[PDB]
Amino acid sequence: ASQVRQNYHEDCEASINQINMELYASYVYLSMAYYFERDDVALPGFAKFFKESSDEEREHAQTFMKYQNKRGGRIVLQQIAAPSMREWGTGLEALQAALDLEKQVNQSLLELHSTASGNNDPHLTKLLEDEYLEEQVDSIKKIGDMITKLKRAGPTGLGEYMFDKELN
Amino acid sequence: ASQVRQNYHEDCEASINQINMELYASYVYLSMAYYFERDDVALPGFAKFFKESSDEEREHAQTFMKYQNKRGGRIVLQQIAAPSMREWGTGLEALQAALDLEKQVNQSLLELHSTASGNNDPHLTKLLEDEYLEEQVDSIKKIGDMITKLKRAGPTGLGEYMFDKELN
Amino acid sequence: ASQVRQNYHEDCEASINQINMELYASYVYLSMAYYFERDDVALPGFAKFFKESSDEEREHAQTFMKYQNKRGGRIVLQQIAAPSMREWGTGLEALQAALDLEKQVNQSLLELHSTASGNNDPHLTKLLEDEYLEEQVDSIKKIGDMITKLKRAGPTGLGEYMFDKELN
Amino acid sequence: ASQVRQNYHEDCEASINQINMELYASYVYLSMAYYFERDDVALPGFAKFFKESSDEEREHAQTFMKYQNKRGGRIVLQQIAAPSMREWGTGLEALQAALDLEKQVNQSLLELHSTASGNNDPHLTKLLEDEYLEEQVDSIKKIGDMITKLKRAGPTGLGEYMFDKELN
Ligand SMILES: [Fe+3]
Ligand SMILES: [Fe+3]
Ligand SMILES: [Fe+3]
Ligand SMILES: [Fe+3]
Ligand SMILES: [Hg+2]
Ligand SMILES: [Hg+2]
Ligand SMILES: [Hg+2]
Ligand SMILES: [Hg+2]
Repeated sequence: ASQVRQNYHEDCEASINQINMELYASYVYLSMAYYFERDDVALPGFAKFFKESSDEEREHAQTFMKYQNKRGGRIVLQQIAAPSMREWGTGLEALQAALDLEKQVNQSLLELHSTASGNNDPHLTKLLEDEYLEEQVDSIKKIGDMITKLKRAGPTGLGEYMFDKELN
Repeated sequence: ASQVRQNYHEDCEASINQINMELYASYVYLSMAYYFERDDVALPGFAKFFKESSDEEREHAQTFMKYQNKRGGRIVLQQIAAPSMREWGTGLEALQAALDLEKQVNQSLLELHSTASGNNDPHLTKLLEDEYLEEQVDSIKKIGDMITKLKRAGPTGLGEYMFDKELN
Repeated sequence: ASQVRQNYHEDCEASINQINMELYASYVYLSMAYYFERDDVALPGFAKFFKESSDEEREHAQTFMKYQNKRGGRIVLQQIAAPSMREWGTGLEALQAALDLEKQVNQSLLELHSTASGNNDPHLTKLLEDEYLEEQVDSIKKIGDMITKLKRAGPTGLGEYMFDKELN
Repeated sequence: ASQVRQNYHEDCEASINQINMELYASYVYLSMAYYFERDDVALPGFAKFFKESSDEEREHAQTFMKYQNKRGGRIVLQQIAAPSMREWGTGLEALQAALDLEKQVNQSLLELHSTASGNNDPHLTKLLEDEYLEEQVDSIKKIGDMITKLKRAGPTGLGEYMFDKELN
């Protein structure tokens, strides 16, 4: 094993290899970002919001890869599936898909925390609490807020046009 | 009595112990402020306005406590009643309740001015005029304007969204 | 349930609504602060120390309210009970009551942490460790030191006068 | 009468000619200020405190002289009586005499306010409330505080020496 490896169970190492999910989350949001720059969609505020979301998921994946190396695990990269859905529809329908996605990632993150806790890895539980679970709750609450605000503004038409601008 | 007490009636001293009313009004606005940060409400402009209102009612109570000590009275702190509701409805409904609350505090402040006048305490009538009654009238006028503007913008829907931005 | 709620058990949500206990603590220390500005007490250093304590305790409560909303729980505000006393005695007696109130809050916060651990909510255990338990131990240690310093300086008379200046 | 006098009653004009009382209080504090600079007293903080008090009482008299002229009345100066004592005792005893004199002046001001109210002179009641009664209550609270602090420090000996310093 690695000269650095210590108290790092093979179950966590393989669970970390979550990297693929973060990269998938990054790619969903990249799809969303450029869907909204379409000449027949033209929602630059949503575009910028999802471009940033895509960058952050990719960084989240890179922190996990860096963590793999710190502990002596070995990174195994797999293919990144494309989103099954290309036409995200309205801004509200994209936000509802992002909420669900943000929410599947956080379940995965909470499952990896339970694995880490069961195998008495406090370095891993600390990482997850400080670098991931905190960000995930903020992101989910934010998107919820955005959904509520867009339904108030009027999920389609003028309210969608005005909500996009406060988002730019 | 206190070595500093002079021309200070025990009825005014009891009426000042108004301190409880200000703290309650501060507690109503704190309730409103965080209600507007719910993920299913998300009115960040209403939230801020009522966060500022809550701080500045609490400062009102502290100026009364300091006054109590200045004149040689003794501060008796009572329980702060829970705010009359959990949920405050629309932003319009919350402005209406704040208007009702502001006029109730004004009426209490005017009654304390009458007691102070009746017992020939010009230092108290000065306090109430310069530090409370002026700002109460200004506050009541502000909230009334805001109610008129929000009814104009359309008390619900896009108008509430756009009026909230104004207020942020 | 809220669109954002996940892994948020109803017992933790009820226990968070700790908010009331924070607000009560804020109200005890506000009572202390203005007691020490009485013309027959005049301890401006103690007064400043407890004004600041009262601000901090109200901020802790607001962070619990902001937290209740992040997780999708609902804030249920409560009456704030009067401080058990009008008058707090010597500066030492006020410090001793504060130490005891700080330990009572710490026990409550430890109990909330237990229930959060038992229901496998690491986002909430992180909140409690990073935002409350650390500060709580530092505050208790601080008041311990002060009690020791004030007994050394001579809890009454000139020593209390000199200790108070060091606190201003 | 003057080209300016309007709603100015003769008994208020004679009550303002308070000028003499302010000048006497100024002279008392001038006596205290230099008493505390005697080589066998040597209390520079008390000395500075009373120097400033004497300056401020003189300004109060001057504002009344200006006020007399503003209203069309005529200033009649009278003999300024000597302070009743050459020597003021301990620091505590000087503060007690000053408290007594602050309350005698305050009472005189309150009687002039009643006179002004009975003759429906709101210009003069505003003068009194804003330029004298407010500063008078603050002065009395301050001196009250100082007396309690000095008794706490230990009205004589080391405590008197330390308290004078915090006053410097
Ligand atoms: Fe992520
Ligand atoms: Fe107020
Ligand atoms: Fe706290
Ligand atoms: Fe004066
Ligand atoms: Hg593991
Ligand atoms: Hg009264
Ligand atoms: Hg729980
Ligand atoms: Hg008069």
